Amino acid sequence: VAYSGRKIWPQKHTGRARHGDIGAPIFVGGGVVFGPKPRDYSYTLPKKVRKKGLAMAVADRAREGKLLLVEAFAGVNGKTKEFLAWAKEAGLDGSESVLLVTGNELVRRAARNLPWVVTLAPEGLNVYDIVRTERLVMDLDAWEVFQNRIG
Amino acid sequence: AKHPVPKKKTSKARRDARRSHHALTPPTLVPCPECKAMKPPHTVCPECGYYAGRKVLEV
Amino acid sequence: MFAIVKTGGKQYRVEPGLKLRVEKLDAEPGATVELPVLLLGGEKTVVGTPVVEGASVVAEVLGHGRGKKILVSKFKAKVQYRRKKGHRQPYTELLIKEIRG
Amino acid sequence: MEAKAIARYVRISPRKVRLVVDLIRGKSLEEARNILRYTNKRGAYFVAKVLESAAANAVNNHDMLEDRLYVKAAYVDEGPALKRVLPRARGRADIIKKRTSHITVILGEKHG
Amino acid sequence: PRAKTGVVRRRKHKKILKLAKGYWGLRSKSFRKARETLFAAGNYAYAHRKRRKRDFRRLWIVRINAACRQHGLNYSTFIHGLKKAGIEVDRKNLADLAVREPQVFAELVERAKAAQ
Amino acid sequence: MKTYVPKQVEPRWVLIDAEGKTLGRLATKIATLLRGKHRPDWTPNVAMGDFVVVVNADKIRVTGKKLEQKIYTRYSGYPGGLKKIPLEKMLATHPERVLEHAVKGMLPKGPLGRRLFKRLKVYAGPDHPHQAQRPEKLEV
RNA sequence: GGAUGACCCCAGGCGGUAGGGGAGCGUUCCCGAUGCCGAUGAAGGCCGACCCGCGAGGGCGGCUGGAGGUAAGGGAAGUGC
RNA sequence: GUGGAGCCUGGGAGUGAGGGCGCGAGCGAUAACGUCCGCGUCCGAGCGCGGGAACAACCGAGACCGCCAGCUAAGGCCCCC
RNA sequence: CGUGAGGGAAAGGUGAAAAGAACCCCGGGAGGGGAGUGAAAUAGAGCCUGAAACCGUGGGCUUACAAGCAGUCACGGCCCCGAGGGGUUGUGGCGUGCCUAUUGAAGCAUGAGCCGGCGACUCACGGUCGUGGGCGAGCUUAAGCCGUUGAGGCGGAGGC
Ligand SMILES: [Mg+2]
Ligand SMILES: [Mg+2]
Ligand SMILES: [Mg+2]
Ligand SMILES: [Mg+2]
Ligand SMILES: [Mg+2]
Ligand SMILES: [Mg+2]
Ligand SMILES: [Mg+2]
Ligand SMILES: [Mg+2]
Ligand SMILES: [Mg+2]
Ligand SMILES: [Mg+2]
Ligand SMILES: [Mg+2]
Ligand SMILES: [Mg+2]
Ligand SMILES: [Mg+2]
Ligand SMILES: [Mg+2]
Ligand SMILES: [Mg+2]
Ligand SMILES: [Mg+2]
Ligand SMILES: [Mg+2]
Ligand SMILES: [Mg+2]
Ligand SMILES: [Mg+2]
Ligand SMILES: [Mg+2]
Ligand SMILES: [Mg+2]
Ligand SMILES: [Mg+2]
Ligand SMILES: [Mg+2]
Ligand SMILES: [Mg+2]
Ligand SMILES: [Mg+2]
Ligand SMILES: [Mg+2]
Ligand SMILES: [Mg+2]
Ligand SMILES: [Mg+2]
Ligand SMILES: [Mg+2]
Ligand SMILES: [Mg+2]
Ligand SMILES: [Mg+2]
Ligand SMILES: [Mg+2]
Ligand SMILES: [Mg+2]
Ligand SMILES: [Mg+2]
Ligand SMILES: [Mg+2]
Ligand SMILES: [Mg+2]
Ligand SMILES: [Mg+2]
Ligand SMILES: [Mg+2]
Ligand SMILES: [Mg+2]
Ligand SMILES: [Mg+2]
Ligand SMILES: [Mg+2]
Ligand SMILES: [Mg+2]
Ligand SMILES: [Mg+2]
Ligand SMILES: [Mg+2]
Ligand SMILES: [Mg+2]
Ligand SMILES: [Mg+2]
Ligand SMILES: [Mg+2]
Ligand SMILES: [Mg+2]
Ligand SMILES: [Mg+2]
Ligand SMILES: [Mg+2]
Ligand SMILES: [Mg+2]
Ligand SMILES: [Mg+2]
Ligand SMILES: [Mg+2]
Ligand SMILES: [Mg+2]
Ligand SMILES: [Mg+2]
Ligand SMILES: [Mg+2]
Ligand SMILES: [Mg+2]
Ligand SMILES: [Mg+2]
Ligand SMILES: [Mg+2]
Ligand SMILES: [Mg+2]
Ligand SMILES: [Mg+2]
Ligand SMILES: [Mg+2]
Ligand SMILES: [Mg+2]
Ligand SMILES: [Mg+2]
Ligand SMILES: [Mg+2]
Ligand SMILES: [Mg+2]
Ligand SMILES: [Mg+2]
Ligand SMILES: [Mg+2]
Ligand SMILES: [Mg+2]
Ligand SMILES: [Mg+2]
Ligand SMILES: [Mg+2]
Ligand SMILES: [Mg+2]
Ligand SMILES: [Mg+2]
Ligand SMILES: [Mg+2]
Ligand SMILES: [Mg+2]
Ligand SMILES: [Mg+2]
Ligand SMILES: [Mg+2]
Ligand SMILES: [Mg+2]
Ligand SMILES: [Mg+2]
Ligand SMILES: [Mg+2]
Ligand SMILES: [Mg+2]
Ligand SMILES: [Mg+2]
Ligand SMILES: [Mg+2]
Ligand SMILES: [Mg+2]
Ligand SMILES: [Mg+2]
Ligand SMILES: [Mg+2]
Ligand SMILES: [Mg+2]
Ligand SMILES: [Mg+2]
Ligand SMILES: [Mg+2]
Ligand SMILES: [Mg+2]
Ligand SMILES: [Mg+2]
Ligand SMILES: [Mg+2]
Ligand SMILES: [Mg+2]
Ligand SMILES: [Mg+2]
Ligand SMILES: [Mg+2]
Ligand SMILES: [Mg+2]
Ligand SMILES: [Mg+2]
Ligand SMILES: [Mg+2]
Ligand SMILES: [Mg+2]
Ligand SMILES: [Mg+2]
Ligand SMILES: [Mg+2]
Ligand SMILES: [Mg+2]
Ligand SMILES: [Mg+2]
Ligand SMILES: [Mg+2]
Ligand SMILES: [Mg+2]
Ligand SMILES: [Mg+2]
Ligand SMILES: [Mg+2]
Ligand SMILES: [Mg+2]
Ligand SMILES: [Mg+2]
Ligand SMILES: [Mg+2]
Ligand SMILES: [Mg+2]
Ligand SMILES: [Mg+2]
Ligand SMILES: [Mg+2]
Ligand SMILES: [Mg+2]
Ligand SMILES: [Mg+2]
Ligand SMILES: [Mg+2]
Ligand SMILES: [Mg+2]
Ligand SMILES: [Mg+2]
Ligand SMILES: [Mg+2]
Ligand SMILES: [Mg+2]
Ligand SMILES: [Mg+2]
Ligand SMILES: [Mg+2]
Ligand SMILES: [Mg+2]
Ligand SMILES: [Mg+2]
Ligand SMILES: [Mg+2]
Ligand SMILES: [Mg+2]
Ligand SMILES: [Mg+2]
Ligand SMILES: [Mg+2]
Ligand SMILES: [Mg+2]
Ligand SMILES: [Mg+2]
Ligand SMILES: [Mg+2]
Ligand SMILES: [Mg+2]
Ligand SMILES: [Mg+2]
Ligand SMILES: [Mg+2]
Ligand SMILES: [Mg+2]
Ligand SMILES: [Mg+2]
Ligand SMILES: [Mg+2]
Ligand SMILES: [Mg+2]
Ligand SMILES: [Mg+2]
Ligand SMILES: [Mg+2]
Ligand SMILES: [Mg+2]
Ligand SMILES: [Mg+2]
Ligand SMILES: [Mg+2]
Ligand SMILES: [Mg+2]
Ligand SMILES: [Mg+2]
Ligand SMILES: [Mg+2]
Ligand SMILES: [Mg+2]
Ligand SMILES: [Mg+2]
Ligand SMILES: [Mg+2]
Ligand SMILES: [Mg+2]
Ligand SMILES: [Mg+2]
Ligand SMILES: [Mg+2]
Ligand SMILES: [Mg+2]
Ligand SMILES: [Mg+2]
Ligand SMILES: [Mg+2]
Ligand SMILES: [Mg+2]
Ligand SMILES: [Mg+2]
Ligand SMILES: [Mg+2]
Ligand SMILES: [Mg+2]
Ligand SMILES: [Mg+2]
Ligand SMILES: [Mg+2]
Ligand SMILES: [Mg+2]
Ligand SMILES: [Mg+2]
Ligand SMILES: [Mg+2]
Ligand SMILES: [Mg+2]
Ligand SMILES: [Mg+2]
Ligand SMILES: [Mg+2]
Ligand SMILES: [Mg+2]
Ligand SMILES: [Mg+2]
Ligand SMILES: [Mg+2]
Ligand SMILES: [Mg+2]
Ligand SMILES: [Mg+2]
Ligand SMILES: [Mg+2]
Ligand SMILES: [Mg+2]
Ligand SMILES: [Mg+2]
Ligand SMILES: [Mg+2]
Ligand SMILES: [Mg+2]
Ligand SMILES: [Zn+2]
Repeated sequence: VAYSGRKIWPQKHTGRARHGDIGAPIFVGGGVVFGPKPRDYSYTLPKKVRKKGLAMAVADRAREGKLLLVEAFAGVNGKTKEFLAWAKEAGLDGSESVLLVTGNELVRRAARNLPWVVTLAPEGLNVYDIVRTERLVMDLDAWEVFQNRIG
Repeated sequence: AKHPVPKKKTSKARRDARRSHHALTPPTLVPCPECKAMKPPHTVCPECGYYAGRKVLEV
Repeated sequence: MFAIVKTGGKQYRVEPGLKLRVEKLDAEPGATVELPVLLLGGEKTVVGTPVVEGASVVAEVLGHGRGKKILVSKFKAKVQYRRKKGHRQPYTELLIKEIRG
Repeated sequence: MEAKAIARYVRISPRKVRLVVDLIRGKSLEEARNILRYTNKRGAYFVAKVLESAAANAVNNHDMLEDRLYVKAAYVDEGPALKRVLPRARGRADIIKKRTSHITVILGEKHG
Repeated sequence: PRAKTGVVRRRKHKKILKLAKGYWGLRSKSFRKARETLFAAGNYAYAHRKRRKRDFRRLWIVRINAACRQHGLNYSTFIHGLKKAGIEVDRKNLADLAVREPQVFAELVERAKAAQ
Repeated sequence: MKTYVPKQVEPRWVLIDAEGKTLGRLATKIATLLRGKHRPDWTPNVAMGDFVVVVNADKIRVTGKKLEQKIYTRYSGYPGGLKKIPLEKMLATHPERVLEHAVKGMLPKGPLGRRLFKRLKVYAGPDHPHQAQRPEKLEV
């Protein structure tokens, strides 16, 4: 804190309480006791746990019928209306949130602005995103790497 | 002496009880028989300048 | 004609037409229950020894409820012992119907 | 119907003026005028101004009649105090509060 | 993140202050004196609801005694007679009879002399 | 059912001839009458006992050597201010005080007890002024 | 008892300082949230003799206020005088 | 003898100023509301309740909450009561 | 403030918009009362909200023979909202503040004028036990690298 270390008034005989300097946490203006300092919240969760987790999350959607694999994306060439068309045609009316996973940059841009769509490259697939969304949609090529990842 | 000092704060009831005698009494006034303006008895009237039937002073 | 009945470890003077809160009876609202009589007075006097063989007072249960909350608080000085409990005593409301003397 | 006047931030101490205000609560406007005139206190000058201002309001704004006016309510509330240093022996400085009043007078008409 | 007192403490103090409505000077006005006053009161209440049970019983007894002695006996004799008669009417009631139903109290007195 | 509370009652006046009765044991009975504890509707927080008139107080009796030895006592608040007056003398100068002082000590302290003592009317000599009240002669 | 902490029944324990343990309440902030409540009135304040809760509290109502608030379930602390 | 008994392993303590009383001693003066040990008790922590005029440790008795019901304990029953 | 080195404050908010109140009235003025503006003016510039201590006006109940840790229990009176409640308190019963420290405090032992706000068991890294999970003769990666731009992965050196 910014203040000086001078003892503000003598220890005895002033009729007041004893104090040291005015930086002490007992003074308004003073320092804070055990407040926050810069902190690293991270930790290394076991790799097998992440692996097992990745798998189980997909598994959970699979078990709900909410996982859909797709061969390729028709006419989607980077336009939201294009993805939107395709999406409708594939049973995604936007009434359910979708984690769209594909390595196709053109398909990701096209879908990324939709409020109900979260998009990812297959290397990015992770459990918070799967669990956050109601429906999982993958390229086969996406699905291939995920299989390779949970192996 | 050794600096006496109140031992307890005086309660509002006590303070106000002490002021039970603090009310002003309103001025005692009588009419001036020449101009009928109220004034203190035994004073030359400041309204008209009369006292004891006569004109005592310019007002 | 009045009766002294005993319900709930307590005794009450009851006359037909009286509403009375007593300790909670295990009996559905609208049921009618029979109270013991320790004494009958009014026109004739009969004195139980302790209860009178034939008498009963017939009461209809209007309902069961909970008393207005009492705060039961405990405090002991200089020991930081403090406890605060809310209490509502269950009761049953009865209407006294007849005195079957 | 009532007419009121408030003098706010009058530089005099509430306890002092109230003593004067108390002399006129409930009185006819006329009696109140006489009383203030011959009341020997600083506060009389201030109460007198609020009274007369309230009277004017009664007559000019609120369609009330001077001959019927009486002090219906009157009170002194305390305003923000002026804090001032009063130097004492041995280097101590005391703090004198020069206090402040908000004086309210409220007139009604005494009917028939 | 920081969690400043904010609203919470004002809210505890009012709770206490409201319970202290009615008390004298600072006791209804200052949270501290309120609370102090309140500890006392929780204990008295507790203690006094215990003792109300006594307060009333002593009263019933004084009454029963007065009524007995109109019939030429005392409370101790009357109670023993009832015990021996097997009459279990409690004092709350003996006392009500003594005032509201004197013919009934008399018969009880009778039963009591007889029972001995 | 709540315990009964009497509505205001008209108070009974009673007359007691003190002649030859023993001071202390007459006193307790007077006290009872004053509290109202002969009444089956006794209530501790109101004055509902009898007014008591006592005559021939000067002819009260006392066992042992008390006339000589019982000392009544008064403290004036001044230095040296303890007066000791013996029974004999008190009887000889203000006899009604002897009964009065005894009964007073057998009443409760407090506002009510003080009030009850006012309901006691004690006279030396056989007569009293309370005829207007037609006091009921009481043997105790 | 029924199967499992659903709740009923019987019995017993339940003063407490240092202190061990358990279960909760509330404050700031995060996910929930591109959501939901909100000018037909956010938070905050002032009332309440009403409802729920053993309690810490939580509701509901009236007045004030005038633009924010934020669930179920979890997470993290500058968390209660 | 099934008890908030016991034993074993481990986690967390606090305490390491005691005090009155009875009994057994020492010290002291067959003194102290003295001091120091032993056995026990209570207060400590039961300054909660009844009695003892009042009163931590004497007598009675171990307060989960409620009742305008009953029986008792020590102590009491002439009035205060 | 201090000769000086040096110490070192407090102090934010009208309203969407100034539309920031022309003009009249009382007043020396300040201030107010009308008029006007505004959705709102106890948003009027001493301006959002506007708590509490503290001061006042008005009302209800109460109080001048009374003995008090200020309450509590009971009853009765009066006042209020409408077999009930609420406010008030006459009488009667009972009743030794809070915290601290102590063998022991109402204690004539400490601390506190009252109120509001600030105000004290945390964090890193190691350890030890317990606990929820993952894998299990095995478990685990560090720095870094790649990727992301609130996406994760690779990395076996090393450790147990
Ligand atoms: Mg510094
Ligand atoms: Mg500096
Ligand atoms: Mg510095
Ligand atoms: Mg320094
Ligand atoms: Mg320095
Ligand atoms: Mg230094
Ligand atoms: Mg010192
Ligand atoms: Mg000092
Ligand atoms: Mg100081
Ligand atoms: Mg100081
Ligand atoms: Mg100092
Ligand atoms: Mg310091
Ligand atoms: Mg220093
Ligand atoms: Mg410093
Ligand atoms: Mg700071
Ligand atoms: Mg600062
Ligand atoms: Mg700072
Ligand atoms: Mg700090
Ligand atoms: Mg620190
Ligand atoms: Mg520090
Ligand atoms: Mg820290
Ligand atoms: Mg860092
Ligand atoms: Mg950590
Ligand atoms: Mg890390
Ligand atoms: Mg999107
Ligand atoms: Mg979403
Ligand atoms: Mg001197
Ligand atoms: Mg002097
Ligand atoms: Mg000198
Ligand atoms: Mg002198
Ligand atoms: Mg002096
Ligand atoms: Mg002093
Ligand atoms: Mg004051
Ligand atoms: Mg006052
Ligand atoms: Mg005084
Ligand atoms: Mg204390
Ligand atoms: Mg105490
Ligand atoms: Mg304490
Ligand atoms: Mg202690
Ligand atoms: Mg405590
Ligand atoms: Mg004068
Ligand atoms: Mg005029
Ligand atoms: Mg000088
Ligand atoms: Mg000052
Ligand atoms: Mg000053
Ligand atoms: Mg913040
Ligand atoms: Mg804080
Ligand atoms: Mg705060
Ligand atoms: Mg607060
Ligand atoms: Mg608090
Ligand atoms: Mg609040
Ligand atoms: Mg609170
Ligand atoms: Mg009161
Ligand atoms: Mg007060
Ligand atoms: Mg006060
Ligand atoms: Mg106040
Ligand atoms: Mg409390
Ligand atoms: Mg109790
Ligand atoms: Mg008790
Ligand atoms: Mg009992
Ligand atoms: Mg007899
Ligand atoms: Mg018996
Ligand atoms: Mg019996
Ligand atoms: Mg008799
Ligand atoms: Mg004489
Ligand atoms: Mg007494
Ligand atoms: Mg049980
Ligand atoms: Mg148990
Ligand atoms: Mg027990
Ligand atoms: Mg316990
Ligand atoms: Mg446990
Ligand atoms: Mg815990
Ligand atoms: Mg909750
Ligand atoms: Mg909180
Ligand atoms: Mg919490
Ligand atoms: Mg944040
Ligand atoms: Mg968001
Ligand atoms: Mg939002
Ligand atoms: Mg809406
Ligand atoms: Mg609107
Ligand atoms: Mg509204
Ligand atoms: Mg907030
Ligand atoms: Mg909030
Ligand atoms: Mg609330
Ligand atoms: Mg609100
Ligand atoms: Mg906004
Ligand atoms: Mg939230
Ligand atoms: Mg939440
Ligand atoms: Mg979560
Ligand atoms: Mg803190
Ligand atoms: Mg076992
Ligand atoms: Mg044990
Ligand atoms: Mg044990
Ligand atoms: Mg152990
Ligand atoms: Mg621990
Ligand atoms: Mg240790
Ligand atoms: Mg220790
Ligand atoms: Mg040691
Ligand atoms: Mg020691
Ligand atoms: Mg020892
Ligand atoms: Mg020991
Ligand atoms: Mg020792
Ligand atoms: Mg010993
Ligand atoms: Mg012996
Ligand atoms: Mg010995
Ligand atoms: Mg020895
Ligand atoms: Mg000797
Ligand atoms: Mg002793
Ligand atoms: Mg000793
Ligand atoms: Mg000894
Ligand atoms: Mg010895
Ligand atoms: Mg011992
Ligand atoms: Mg200790
Ligand atoms: Mg004991
Ligand atoms: Mg013990
Ligand atoms: Mg004891
Ligand atoms: Mg005691
Ligand atoms: Mg205790
Ligand atoms: Mg005792
Ligand atoms: Mg005792
Ligand atoms: Mg006693
Ligand atoms: Mg009941
Ligand atoms: Mg018995
Ligand atoms: Mg015995
Ligand atoms: Mg005795
Ligand atoms: Mg007496
Ligand atoms: Mg210098
Ligand atoms: Mg300079
Ligand atoms: Mg310096
Ligand atoms: Mg500063
Ligand atoms: Mg603005
Ligand atoms: Mg602006
Ligand atoms: Mg002008
Ligand atoms: Mg002018
Ligand atoms: Mg102007
Ligand atoms: Mg004006
Ligand atoms: Mg104007
Ligand atoms: Mg308009
Ligand atoms: Mg509007
Ligand atoms: Mg407003
Ligand atoms: Mg506003
Ligand atoms: Mg201001
Ligand atoms: Mg605003
Ligand atoms: Mg404001
Ligand atoms: Mg203001
Ligand atoms: Mg205010
Ligand atoms: Mg008043
Ligand atoms: Mg007198
Ligand atoms: Mg009087
Ligand atoms: Mg009382
Ligand atoms: Mg009573
Ligand atoms: Mg009422
Ligand atoms: Mg009452
Ligand atoms: Mg009351
Ligand atoms: Mg009594
Ligand atoms: Mg005391
Ligand atoms: Mg004591
Ligand atoms: Mg405390
Ligand atoms: Mg302290
Ligand atoms: Mg110390
Ligand atoms: Mg010491
Ligand atoms: Mg010591
Ligand atoms: Mg004291
Ligand atoms: Mg002393
Ligand atoms: Mg003292
Ligand atoms: Mg000292
Ligand atoms: Mg002290
Ligand atoms: Mg010390
Ligand atoms: Mg100071
Ligand atoms: Mg204060
Ligand atoms: Mg504070
Ligand atoms: Mg720690
Ligand atoms: Mg650890
Ligand atoms: Mg572990
Ligand atoms: Mg694993
Ligand atoms: Mg395994
Ligand atoms: Mg190692
Ligand atoms: Zn003249």
